[PDB]
Amino acid sequence: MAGAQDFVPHTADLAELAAAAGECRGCGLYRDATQAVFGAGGRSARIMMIGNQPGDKEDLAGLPFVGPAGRLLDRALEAADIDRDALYVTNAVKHFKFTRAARISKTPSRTEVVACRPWLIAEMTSVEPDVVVLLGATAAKALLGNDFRVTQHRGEVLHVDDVPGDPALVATVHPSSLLRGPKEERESAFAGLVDDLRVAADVR
Ligand code: SF4
Repeated sequence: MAGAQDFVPHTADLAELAAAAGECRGCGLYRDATQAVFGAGGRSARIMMIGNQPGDKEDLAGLPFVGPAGRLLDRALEAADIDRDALYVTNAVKHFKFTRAARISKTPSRTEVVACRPWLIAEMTSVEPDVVVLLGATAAKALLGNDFRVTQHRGEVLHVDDVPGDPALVATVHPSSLLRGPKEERESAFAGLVDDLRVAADVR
């Protein structure tokens, strides 16, 4: 009776989960958004990556990480030599939350994050990843609690006992943060993202 939970079907099939998410009304965000954006990859993936929400391009492409942030992330994954076939990539909330200016993303509230978390739990349960990479604060707090700071713990192998399957957890920055800033800072941050991805990839 809470959030998206009744919209989630009793199957681990990612195709069926994604179809069902197309119908979710688990919070208000389905109203203005074009469609739900489910994650992508297969259930044998070892590494799950969780961003914050679909962006402008993702909302219309119907897949996660197709915009500039995805291209930067792809460059980081390549530099970490993580095979893109080992990846299931998704977001903490599945409907683009936005405003327009004369589309701009707006932060999902904790309520929206918790409302949508059943989809994320269904994905984690379906994929059974060895490691979950949390890309930025919103994703991290979904799983690690609303007080958690990515800045104080990024690149640490974490395990919290209330997360299904007890996967290793590695929090890092969201790739969108590495698009706007000074070059030396963007280059320094890029190297830290590669580092955090390598930590996650070396689990097991
Ligand atoms: S953001 Fe998540 S909970 Fe809210 S309507 Fe979309 S799929 Fe359902």
